[PDB]
Amino acid sequence: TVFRQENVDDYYDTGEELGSGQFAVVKKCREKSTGLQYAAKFIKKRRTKSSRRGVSREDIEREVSILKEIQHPNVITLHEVYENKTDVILILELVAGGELFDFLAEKESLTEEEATEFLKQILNGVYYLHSLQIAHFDLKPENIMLLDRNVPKPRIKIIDFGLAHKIDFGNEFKNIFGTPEFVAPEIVNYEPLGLEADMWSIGVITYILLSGASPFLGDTKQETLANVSAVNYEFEDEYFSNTSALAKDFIRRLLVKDPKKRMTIQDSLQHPWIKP
Repeated sequence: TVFRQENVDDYYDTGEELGSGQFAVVKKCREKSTGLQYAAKFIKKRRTKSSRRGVSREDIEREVSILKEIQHPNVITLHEVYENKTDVILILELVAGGELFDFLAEKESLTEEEATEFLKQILNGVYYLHSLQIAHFDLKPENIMLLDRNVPKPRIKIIDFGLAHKIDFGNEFKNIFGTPEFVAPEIVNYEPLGLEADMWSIGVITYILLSGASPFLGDTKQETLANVSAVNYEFEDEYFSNTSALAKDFIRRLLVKDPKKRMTIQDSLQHPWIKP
């Protein structure tokens, strides 16, 4: 449905360009009556119902109507929608932590204890969703973001609800894409689904977040996939020596071919490794 059709300019004053994908750019921005620094996202549509550059309405209003439903901690929220001829601009809850994967970057990995702290953040963030029949599918380092790269202990967020889809029932359509290094087998092999899939991304992240070494990535695109499909991980010595067998067990049960036979949030949010 319609959102807002005017010139945000008379209401929002943009600024720095945070990030720009393939059909969008992220720019900070204040308001007129709040000074509440935000950042409108504009995603490039398609001139004609057959363009090759940008994205169609269905996906927009979709990512919108899927977002416009949320409200929870580690997951960005939605303020309003501002639409103009060229694009639909997402007035997202301003974030700036960027890639946790980066903040700690200079620091290779972390420390299991300090580690899980972050693990246990998304695990909680994804959860809310799961029980809401809305997997993400895109859960990848690159999306993970902190709310202040400065606060002593950071509170991450969740975004990029592109693949995200109501798994209520859904005419789980559109296929569309995923990244050659983290999509769950099912994706690699004729598009299944599942929030049980989100716990595959997550089983991944939790292994990288503590090792600085992708498990499947290969020299080439296709060649990698050849790695997910089969699920052929390996704890690298020089890369894991200082790792808790327990810690291991975790990720391990997360990199399993048959979905059902793979863990899930609930279970996962109680694994001995996450024993508060």
